Amino acid sequence: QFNPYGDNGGTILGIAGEDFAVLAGDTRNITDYSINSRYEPKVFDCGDNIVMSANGFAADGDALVKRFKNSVKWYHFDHNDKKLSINSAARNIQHLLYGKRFFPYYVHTIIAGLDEDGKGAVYSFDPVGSYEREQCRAGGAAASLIMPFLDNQVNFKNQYEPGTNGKVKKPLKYLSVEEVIKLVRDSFTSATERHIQVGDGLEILIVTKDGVRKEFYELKRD
Amino acid sequence: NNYDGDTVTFSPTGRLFQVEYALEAIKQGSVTVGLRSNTHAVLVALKRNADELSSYQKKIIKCDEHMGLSLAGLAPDARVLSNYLRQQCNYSSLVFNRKLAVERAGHLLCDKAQKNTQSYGGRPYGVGLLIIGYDKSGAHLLEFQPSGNVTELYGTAIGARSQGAKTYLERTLDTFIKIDGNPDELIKAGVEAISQSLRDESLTVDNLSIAIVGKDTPFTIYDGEAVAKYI
Amino acid sequence: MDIILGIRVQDSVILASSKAVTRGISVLKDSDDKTRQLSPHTLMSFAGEAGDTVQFAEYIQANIQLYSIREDYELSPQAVSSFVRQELAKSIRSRRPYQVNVLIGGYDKKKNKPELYQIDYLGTKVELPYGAHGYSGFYTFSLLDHHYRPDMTTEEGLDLLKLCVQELEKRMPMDFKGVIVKIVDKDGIRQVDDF
Amino acid sequence: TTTLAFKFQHGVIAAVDSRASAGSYISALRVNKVIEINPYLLGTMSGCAADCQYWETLLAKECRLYYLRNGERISVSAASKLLSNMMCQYRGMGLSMGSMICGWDKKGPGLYYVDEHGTRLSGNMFSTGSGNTYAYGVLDSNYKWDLSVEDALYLGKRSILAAAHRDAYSGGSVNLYHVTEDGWIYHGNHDVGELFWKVKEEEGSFNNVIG
Amino acid sequence: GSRRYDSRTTIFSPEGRLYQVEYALESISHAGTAIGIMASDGIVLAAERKVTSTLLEQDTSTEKLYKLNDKIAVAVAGLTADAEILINTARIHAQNYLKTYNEDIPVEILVRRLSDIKQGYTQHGGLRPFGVSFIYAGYDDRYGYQLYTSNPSGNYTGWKAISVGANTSAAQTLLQMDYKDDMKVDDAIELALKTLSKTTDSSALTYDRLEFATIRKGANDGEVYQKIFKPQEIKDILVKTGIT
Amino acid sequence: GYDRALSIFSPDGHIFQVEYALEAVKRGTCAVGVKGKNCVVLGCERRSTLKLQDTRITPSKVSKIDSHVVLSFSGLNADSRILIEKARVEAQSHRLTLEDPVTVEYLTRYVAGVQQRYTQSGGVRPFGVSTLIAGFDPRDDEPKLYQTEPSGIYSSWSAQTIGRNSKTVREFLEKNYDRKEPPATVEECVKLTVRSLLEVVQTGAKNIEITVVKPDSDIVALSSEEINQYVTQIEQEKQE
Amino acid sequence: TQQPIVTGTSVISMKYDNGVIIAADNLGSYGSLLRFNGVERLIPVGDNTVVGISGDISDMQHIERLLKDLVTENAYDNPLADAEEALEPSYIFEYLATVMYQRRSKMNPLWNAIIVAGVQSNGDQFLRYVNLLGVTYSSPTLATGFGAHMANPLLRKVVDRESDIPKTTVQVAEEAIVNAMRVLYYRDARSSRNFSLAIIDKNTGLTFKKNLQVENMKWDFAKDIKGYGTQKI
Amino acid sequence: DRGVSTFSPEGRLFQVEYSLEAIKLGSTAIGIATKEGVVLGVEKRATSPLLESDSIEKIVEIDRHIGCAMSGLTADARSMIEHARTAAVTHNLYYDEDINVESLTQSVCDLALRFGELMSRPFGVALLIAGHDADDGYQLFHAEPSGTFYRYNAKAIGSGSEGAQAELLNEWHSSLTLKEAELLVLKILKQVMEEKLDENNAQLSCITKQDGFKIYDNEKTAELIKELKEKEAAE
Ligand SMILES: *[C@@]([C])([C][O])[C@](*)(=O)[C]([C]C1=[C][C]=[C][C]=[C]1)[N]C(=O)[C]([C]C1=[C][N]C2=C1[C]=[C][C]=[C]2)[N]C(=O)[C]([C])[N]C(=O)C1=C([C])C2=C([C]1)[C]=[C][C]=[C]2
Ligand SMILES: [Mg+2]
Repeated sequence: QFNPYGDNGGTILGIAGEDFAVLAGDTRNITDYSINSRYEPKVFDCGDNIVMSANGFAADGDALVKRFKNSVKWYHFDHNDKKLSINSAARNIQHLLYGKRFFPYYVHTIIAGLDEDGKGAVYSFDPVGSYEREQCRAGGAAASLIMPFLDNQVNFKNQYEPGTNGKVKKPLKYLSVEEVIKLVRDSFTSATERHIQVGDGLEILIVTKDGVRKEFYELKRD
Repeated sequence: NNYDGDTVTFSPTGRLFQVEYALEAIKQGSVTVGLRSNTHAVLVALKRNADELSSYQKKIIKCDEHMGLSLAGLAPDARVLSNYLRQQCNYSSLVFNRKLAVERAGHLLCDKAQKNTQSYGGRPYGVGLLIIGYDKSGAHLLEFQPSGNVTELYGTAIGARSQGAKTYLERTLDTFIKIDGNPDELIKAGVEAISQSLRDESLTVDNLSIAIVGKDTPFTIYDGEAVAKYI
Repeated sequence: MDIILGIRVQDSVILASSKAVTRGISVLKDSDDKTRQLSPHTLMSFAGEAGDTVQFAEYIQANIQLYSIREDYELSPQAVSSFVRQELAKSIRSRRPYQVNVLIGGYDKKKNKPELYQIDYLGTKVELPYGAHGYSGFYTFSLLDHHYRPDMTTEEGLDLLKLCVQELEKRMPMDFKGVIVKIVDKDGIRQVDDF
Repeated sequence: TTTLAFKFQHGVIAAVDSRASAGSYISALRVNKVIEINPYLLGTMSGCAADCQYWETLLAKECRLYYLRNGERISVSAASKLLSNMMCQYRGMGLSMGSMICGWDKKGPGLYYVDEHGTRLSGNMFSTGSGNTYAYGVLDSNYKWDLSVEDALYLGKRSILAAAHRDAYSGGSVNLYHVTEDGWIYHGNHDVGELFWKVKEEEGSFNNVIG
Repeated sequence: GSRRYDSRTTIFSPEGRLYQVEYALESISHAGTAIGIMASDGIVLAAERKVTSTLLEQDTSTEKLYKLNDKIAVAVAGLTADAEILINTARIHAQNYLKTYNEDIPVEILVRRLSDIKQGYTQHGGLRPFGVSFIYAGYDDRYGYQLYTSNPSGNYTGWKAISVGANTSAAQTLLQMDYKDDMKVDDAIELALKTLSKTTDSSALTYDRLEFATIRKGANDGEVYQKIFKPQEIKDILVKTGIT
Repeated sequence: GYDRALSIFSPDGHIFQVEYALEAVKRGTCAVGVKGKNCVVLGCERRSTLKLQDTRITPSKVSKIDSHVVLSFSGLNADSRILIEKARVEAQSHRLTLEDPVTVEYLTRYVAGVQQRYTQSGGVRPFGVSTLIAGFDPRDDEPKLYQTEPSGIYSSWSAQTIGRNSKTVREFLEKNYDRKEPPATVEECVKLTVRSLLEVVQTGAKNIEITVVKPDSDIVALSSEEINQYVTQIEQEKQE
Repeated sequence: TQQPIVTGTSVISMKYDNGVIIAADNLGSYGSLLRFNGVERLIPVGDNTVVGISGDISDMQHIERLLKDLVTENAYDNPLADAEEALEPSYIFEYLATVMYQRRSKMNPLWNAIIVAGVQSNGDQFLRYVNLLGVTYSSPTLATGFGAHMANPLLRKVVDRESDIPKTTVQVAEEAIVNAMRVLYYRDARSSRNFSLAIIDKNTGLTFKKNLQVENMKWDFAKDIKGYGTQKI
Repeated sequence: DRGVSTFSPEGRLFQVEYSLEAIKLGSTAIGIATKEGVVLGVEKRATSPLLESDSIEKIVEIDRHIGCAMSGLTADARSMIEHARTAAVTHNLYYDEDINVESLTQSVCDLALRFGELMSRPFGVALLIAGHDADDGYQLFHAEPSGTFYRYNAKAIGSGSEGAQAELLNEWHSSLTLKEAELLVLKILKQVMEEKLDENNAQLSCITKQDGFKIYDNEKTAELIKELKEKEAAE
């Protein structure tokens, strides 16, 4: 019997800063125990200062991104070159996904950018369109490996202030882009060690008011 | 006379009067000029207002990053035809990862307009279009008529009093074709061309509309204080 | 839903219907009224799959109310029961059938007679002196076979009905949270608020 | 999920948890399971998140159009029915959506339970989700019509807490709403970790747990 | 295109009339007269066949009176072919109702249905209307004995006594004169025939130029019988009433 | 399908088919609507050219759309049945989807929308019918009276008349009906409705039909004798 | 939904400094039966592109006809059909990728794995994969079926990353491809000795080599192997 | 007869031009745009004194940030309004935001030329669409049955349009307040109306960023009418 779905592995990671956002993802593409590509871009600049990644079944992911990029193009045509806000993009993507509620795009999607007040924004989706704005989100194969680390190191969960002994929490001080990129690189290095579908390369897309910037880092190829 | 009731009827001399009447709507429309060099292509359009309280009707429409047009006649028909071009330019990109050739865009418009001239019930399009674009064979300018006839040109003009601008371009042919790597000078030649079609009124800041596309220049429209430089 | 009973006495029809509604392992409601008035002298109780029951009942209600307005006339219980049967018989061969069993209790003003019709989800109609759907009849029909007379009063009908509910409450494993009882006679439809 | 909602003297209380699961994995610590349809209408969410979000967001579109056509706000009864009718179109197609439509209209406060089977029930108290049984225990033994706004808010809060503790698929935080005739009023996000220890000490409950 | 040849059958005149309906009524005015008379104990239907021949097989012929079901019958005035289209539709509606409700269709409901079909042809579809006027004779247990008429406009009305087809103006005046409310079937039979005998364009009214029918509770006990008269039976009633 | 555009604009900006539909309404029998302080009354003319009529079974001029709303009309009788049916279906459809009966304003807006649709749809002609739609909204004691016409426009009226010689009875209503103090009782409301028809009707015998609609689904049709008593009292006061 | 009947095995390919190489054997298998021995599974499109196809042959012949029709259609009203507006490898791939993903979305896939190899207008190497699921990816080396498991490891020793492409000559690349084809003949039970090889170079254009054979095979050591454990004779 | 989508020898669609004549017969509607808001006002024109004038609804809400006035065959406007409301709320569903006034107008105007032998004829009604959005601020559009729409600083449509438009030509300036605009609409309405203007036969409305679209009470308008009379008597 024909199986229309597949699993191309990979892992993605979005973190929202005070006035910036990052969306990262490994560049490895796989089927079963084989490597298709060591460098196959997975995170895309979709225009209007928005970055997007649909991780899981690559065919469905590429189709979704292609369709959303197309939605942005037609938004400009239909609404006098108005900029598509990150909240408006998120709602648009919900409808793209739920339109195939009974034959789902088999992907976990994440977009990142800046809200209309200039603050960093990440939005996270499920395969059938349910979404919400979040501060931190890892998606894909090693999502369960990475998310707890981020609960601990980004939102300071289970961390208290010494001497008080569990009475006073660690205060939620904001993170700089340099600090976030460290947590991203350590997150992927750790995921690469313990997950066979993660490796080869890491590509990070950083979003600020100045635009979209890219950073690439090597990962273990085993 | 007896043979102008619908588009499905030839006259005794082999004329299609409904198509000719649709052609008449273009002559009533405001003037628009098109011209190109080897590097860039430029549209210049005289916008028309209803009165002093009203805005100036937009004339230029973007179809893709590398293609767009200016209109003269029934504006809603231009919206339909430009929407069709947007879809066709987009079908070429999504399916073939290919920017639609300006010549092929003209062929598609011709064939769309033609179907309306041979069938009962419908009507011809009541608008003329000047399509500019930059593709793999350089800069291009097309003139569309709702009879179906599409023509590739160095320069042209359509609308009321368009003959004056068309004569100017016919003289200036050898000069403006050579304006390579100089967008501002090519626009100047277009603004000077459209000026030959003006009477009583002159080019003001909210009157003039300009668009350009080229080698390293996406299709962009200039309105308002952005065209004060060229007045 | 679970249990719906019906009994036709001398001059009225009495319908008793359970109050429970269950989702998963939790009883969400213990005061549900599993019935719709189709016309002033015609009442329909229902039981079957979740959702389908109310949708079907309301759809029937709307159609009879439309007939009443159009003709300025109340359809006989027999006519209504035949309409309902055809809709269920039509439904059973549909893509997704409506899984609903009904009792129709009505008082025919022309003949001056009470009438009770039992119709299952297949479109199986029978006129009866007393009726039930599902497992309800397994416990109650022996009592009704024994005690039922056609010349019974409304009060005797209610007493025989109380005996039926008591037997159900004793020998059924499920808690159906008592019943709402309604009486259909020449004067119309009224609910017995204490049962 | 666990969600609950109940009518009382001073309107209706609505309380939900904030967890989301993908098997044993807790996929979200803080999801919003209440939708603000309009200033006087709320909707709770339980089941498939996508279904809950899509159809209740669409319900809000349809309730807004009602206001534009009629120049009056939609009733809670009508709003619940529009939603139950949406469920009946996708009857058997595999949706999963359990919700309470809470609000205040001309008949006073209203509360309707609606699920994917097209069920539509009116009542004074409801609770949906994997942890509804735990919530019902507290609600049933403590509920009165004569509750004060302060005591009612606490009951809804404490009932979710009970469920969050025992139900593995309920937790994260508690979101409280109070619906009045001037509209709904949000009463905050309450972390269950902190709330548990607080309630344990102040109430003396959860004696078996060590803290 | 095709527009050139469209007569536009469904339009108003400047005066607010429907051309085709008015012209259809003009057609019907040349058709053989049909009369219906309602009595307390039954209904009479009498109708005149149009200029017949001696070689027409009368006993097997039917152009005027048709049976819709056991309780309802109609008299036709206009195009017979058009009438048969409508009659077969009405026969189906009556059976659809019987299947649905397990009761015989009330007369008015059947009449309204046929009249709604006629109406549709005057408002949409661009087709010519049916050039037919019906007299409906029927019985049901709500209103008892009932007479109705419908015409190409799709408008219907109830009557105690009525005529359609030719010379309705003259026929209605004669009926209005001699009709009384306490009248009986045997008296109504006589009135119907006498009216036709005076209004007819023929020289003399004979059995071979008539179709006749009665709907009586003159059936054994509480039930209704339809009687489509045979040629010999029409001959006998003509002698009985003293016309031939 | 038959798609022919029958209702179209003329050079002077008129849709003749819609205007000729109004002429069909002008031909129709007179209908009148008067709302009192706690009621609405609908009066209707019956032309006495048709005797030997069976009044038991003949279609009545006033039609119930629901238990709380009624509809009378002037114009083509066959056309009116189609609007009435559609209205009755929409009334049950509203109860089924929204769980409230239609408001009088909503029902009017629907019927008016149907009439409008038949003025710019292909292959169809406009309804040769104007309607008076009256009743009381659920749990409301304020009277409602609306009018519709072939074009599809509708509006609310304190009192209104349509049909043949409606110009005359409207003239009567305009001088006799006071807005500051409307017919306080049912009697006064019916009396004013009968008086208005007596300007046009001819004989006050079986030519006048009256239907009184009161709040909370209280609708009754007056009989011949009841109306005849109003006719008697009016003329006896007039002899002075 | 179907099952593949007549099938072609591995298609292998790689980039080198001035272009791309692609290869595939000439066998059409019918299950374990080696039915058809003269099947061409590399299909040139113009003089700048070669499409290599594995999987169901009937679907391959269908795709072959779509490409033939694509060339015809591109020439229509196109004075620059053999110049600026000629078909690019990227156009051909995207078309096929669109078709493949549409067909899988209708639950009626073309049961194939396809590699489009070619050189673009600007001289850039093009090498991209697509299959019955509509899944696409690009890499310095690409291979289908068994080739993915056995050829890629060998080809990746020559070009391990992007920076190794300019350092790899056509002689070294062809040598690696030919060795890979030999290894596949040793170890793939649905492979044949006969194969075809195509080189698309930005300077020398399209070179299409037919009737190639696997040679220099090692079998002599087999004579010494006796029994399955304890047997000496 | 002749096609519905036929061109005249001058290059105009007969039916579109004829619908414009129907709009000239309609009751007057005026719109004035300012930096403090956009004002919409209409002539009700009741055919009889028994007609309850408050049921005349010629000013209509499309969304909280968009209002609409009509003139001509007002029955034709109902389907246009329904489409506008649906388009406005549907865009809010898809994009979680208010829709631009221009985009809403463009959606309404797309219906216009969908006629032939789709609906059988063009609409016999013109619309003044007024609203506010964050990108282009306060806006006033004039939507015709031709499918064309012009933006206006001030515009009058209906029977007294050319007389009112000439008056709007002189009176409008870029520094008008909301109060000044209100009186100006009342002034010009009073000038072109047959009957004497009062709170019962004329209606005002406005759209502001803060409060959104509001139809004015008869008591509120009555005061503005009284304020107008006094300031005209002041010189
Ligand atoms: C309980 C917390 C779960 O038992 C409750 O029922 C919630 C309700 C809820 C409502 C709105 C938003 C989120 C949750 N349900 C879920 O958490 C469901 C449970 C479920 C899993 N499979 C399934 C379920 C229910 C019915 C059929 C099948 N969880 C989900 O729907 C899963 C698919 N959701 C996610 O994974 C989400 C992710 C990731 C995510 C979401 C939802 C929202 C925002 C960002 C990311
Ligand atoms: Mg690894």
